[PDB]
Amino acid sequence: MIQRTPKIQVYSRHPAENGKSNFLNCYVSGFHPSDIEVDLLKNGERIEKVEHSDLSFSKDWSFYLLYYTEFTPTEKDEYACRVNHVTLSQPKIVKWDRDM
Amino acid sequence: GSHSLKYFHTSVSRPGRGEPRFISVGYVDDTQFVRFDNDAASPRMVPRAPWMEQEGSEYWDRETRSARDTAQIFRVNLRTLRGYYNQSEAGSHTLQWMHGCELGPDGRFLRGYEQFAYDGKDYLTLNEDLRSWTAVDTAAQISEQKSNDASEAEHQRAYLEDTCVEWLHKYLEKGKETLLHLEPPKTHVTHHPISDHEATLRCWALGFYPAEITLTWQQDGEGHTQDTELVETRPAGDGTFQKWAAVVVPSGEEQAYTCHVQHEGLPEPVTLRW
Amino acid sequence: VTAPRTLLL
Repeated sequence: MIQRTPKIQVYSRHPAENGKSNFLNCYVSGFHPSDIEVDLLKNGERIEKVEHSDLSFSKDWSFYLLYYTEFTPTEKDEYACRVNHVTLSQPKIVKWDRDM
Repeated sequence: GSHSLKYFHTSVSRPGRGEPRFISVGYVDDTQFVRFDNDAASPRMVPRAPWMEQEGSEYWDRETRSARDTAQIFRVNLRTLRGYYNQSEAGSHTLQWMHGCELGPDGRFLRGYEQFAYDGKDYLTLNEDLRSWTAVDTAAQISEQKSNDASEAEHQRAYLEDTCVEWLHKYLEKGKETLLHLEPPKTHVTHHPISDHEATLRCWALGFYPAEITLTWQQDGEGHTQDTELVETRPAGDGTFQKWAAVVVPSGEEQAYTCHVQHEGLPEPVTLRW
Repeated sequence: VTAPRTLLL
């Protein structure tokens, strides 16, 4: 039994352009086992209708998935990704920062 | 060039809800083109690329059986392993298998490989010569002899050596466009000051394909500063990738720094300055 | 194509 904690990166498809439509991404990787919970958040609320890719893993056998949804950056709206996994005491939330 | 045809299989046992989950995703270097998901609304092998749509029933049916049969053996396998480890049937476990073949820049077989892992760890690896196995555990040894007495490396080698290379060829062809097309990195630096006397410089590479890329921050000649924070290359979500390197600089000194960006889709390296 | 047969462990 080996466990690896997820690495998270919240980040949009195209550079953040207030009012300009985009795509919000939560990229989770390097985790084991493969059971993971990922939610996209909009001002604390969980965004419905999010999407993700096909489970896959990398050379060190760790898994990775991309969760995403279409969205529109705003200077006020607060976005985040919330992740859960056995290796985590409690869900981890990482905020989108258009600078990353 | 240089190419690889590779598959990744995963089986995860599901205590309460019977039959384990079996996923299978195939790749022609960096581009997923098929997948089988016994969970999916269609437990069949489906194309994940569009250049694959031009494929006839025979293929899909055949590959659907293959994945189904693997799912089956993998279910047997997960049982056996639960045994070798004297494990309760009430917990979940993962059997993973990765296998692939590679071509020489010269277009023929280069190397082939194969490996299994259980609960996240190496378990049985097919050796370089492709005629032997290396257990990694002692349970794995039983799997190892079982394997040799059965002659599995033999089969695996054939596949790995012909079949695999032969089809990679055919896939490269049917993916002429997509596959052989490189997309260079849109690039740029950004300034985000930390203290009264220093800021962060962030070199950005966006929209590139394939994913191999190299970002380096060097100041006026010599290389690599005290701190280059470099995020794991990531997927944009459109086929392309993104990546960035950051370094902390004393205000004023911002052009003592230059970022170099390397990428196959670039006739030549690119330098950026804030 | 995936490999025709898998190892029985």
